[PDB]
Amino acid sequence: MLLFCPGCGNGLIVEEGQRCHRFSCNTCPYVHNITRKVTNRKYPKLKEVDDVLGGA
Amino acid sequence: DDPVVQEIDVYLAKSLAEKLYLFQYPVRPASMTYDDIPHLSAKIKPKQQKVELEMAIDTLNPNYCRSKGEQIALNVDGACADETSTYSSKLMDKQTFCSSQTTSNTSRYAAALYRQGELHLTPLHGILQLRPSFSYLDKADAKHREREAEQARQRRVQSYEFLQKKHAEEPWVHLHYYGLRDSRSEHERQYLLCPGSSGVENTELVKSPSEYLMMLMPPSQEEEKDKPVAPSNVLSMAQLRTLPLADQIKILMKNVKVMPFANLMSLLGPSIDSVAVLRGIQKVAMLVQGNWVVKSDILYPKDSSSPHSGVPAEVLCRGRDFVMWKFTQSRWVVRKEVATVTKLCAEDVKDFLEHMAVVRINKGWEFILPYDGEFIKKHPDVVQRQHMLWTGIQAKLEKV
Amino acid sequence: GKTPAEFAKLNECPLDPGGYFIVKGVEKVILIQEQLSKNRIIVEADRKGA
Ligand SMILES: [Zn+2]
Repeated sequence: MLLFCPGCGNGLIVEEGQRCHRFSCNTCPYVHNITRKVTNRKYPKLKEVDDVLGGA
Repeated sequence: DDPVVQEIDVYLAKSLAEKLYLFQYPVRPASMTYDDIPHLSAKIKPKQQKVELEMAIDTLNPNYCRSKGEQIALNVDGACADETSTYSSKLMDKQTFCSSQTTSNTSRYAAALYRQGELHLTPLHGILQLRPSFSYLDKADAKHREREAEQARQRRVQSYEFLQKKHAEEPWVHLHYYGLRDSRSEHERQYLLCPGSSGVENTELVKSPSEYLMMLMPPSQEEEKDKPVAPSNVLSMAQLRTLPLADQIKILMKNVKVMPFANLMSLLGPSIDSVAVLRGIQKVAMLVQGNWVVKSDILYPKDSSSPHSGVPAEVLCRGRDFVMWKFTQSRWVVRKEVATVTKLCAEDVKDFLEHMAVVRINKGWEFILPYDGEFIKKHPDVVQRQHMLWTGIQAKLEKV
Repeated sequence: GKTPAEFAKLNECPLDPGGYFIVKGVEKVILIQEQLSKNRIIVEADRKGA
């Protein structure tokens, strides 16, 4: 997941927010302040069935 | 299935042709626009049209790190010098955008406005992309670096510097910005609504589809490498383009040895002059057993010689003429001895037997096809005229 | 463009393939060469797998 600055179009980066943590642009003063809880979903793959059932 | 629905008319407006320009922001998704943003200055370089903007941005707002704004403001300009200051205030209250030209020819592109029952069209005088300027870092770097701190001929015609001088020769023309919310927009938008009736026959658009095709996709070559007299192998079913008819039959009759005329007009076209081609066929063919046969004298040019890889000999057409005479007098050549009848050898004569005839066992050759209905055409003088020809050639060969 | 009957006068043979050269008196052929195509992108895996 990548996120871009509306101010300058460049990718946004998280920083040590003063009260709440923060996305900030590396160059322009545009900033974004974390309000909500947020996650991204991976869902990795699992082992196949043949040798997981084979032989009990 | 017929054009049964939505038969909307079309209109064209020239009032804004030189004024229309198309601007887009690839970085700006369509879900919001810049209506709320005052553009504080606008500029154009009309010669080699290219555009620059300047606009304001809010600073008090929480998505603005005013501390960062101040810290970088002290850097992009001279910290306390402001020789060429881009922001008199110590905060980034403004931004600027640049533009990029999209094509060298806008003629094939036009703007279109849809209205119920009518479409209005107008060309575009230019299309430029738009870029957010990142140059403030560049001048911060320049500030830090400066704080830290006749003639011979050339082959530099393709220089960057030369085209930048050409670009710099044009000073920047400035404009006053007015947003889409201004009544100015509608006050001018009406100009594209061109006057006119609902529909009138166009002065243009007259050319036919075949004509439209030819000038749409013209020949890449304007002059042909060789003539249609067939200096090289050439089409036969696609009739020769401009060749005179008398020479067209000559071309056709060099291929096939004998041919009844009744199938020709399929090749030269039904519109062929029947009387003229009958006048021309006598020049190249002579009739035997109801069929027009190629003249030897045009089959062998004068300077010919025994072609086949056998006994060399000059252009002795007399013998081939004699076998034609045998076909004329008799029904068919039942006898082999026709070679020695005119004191020729086997190879000398065999090839012309296979020009028209086919073998029967121990009983010689007969034509491949029978006498056809040439008598259906009324010109009995032809058989007599050939008769005088047969008589003359007979008188010659009787000297043997 | 010659005819087989007048090949004999040049001492040449009607069937000879042609298409070769004569240099210093020894007949020589320029063999057809095979090249790989150019200006065409291709992706591949190195010996290391990358
Ligand atoms: Zn940014």
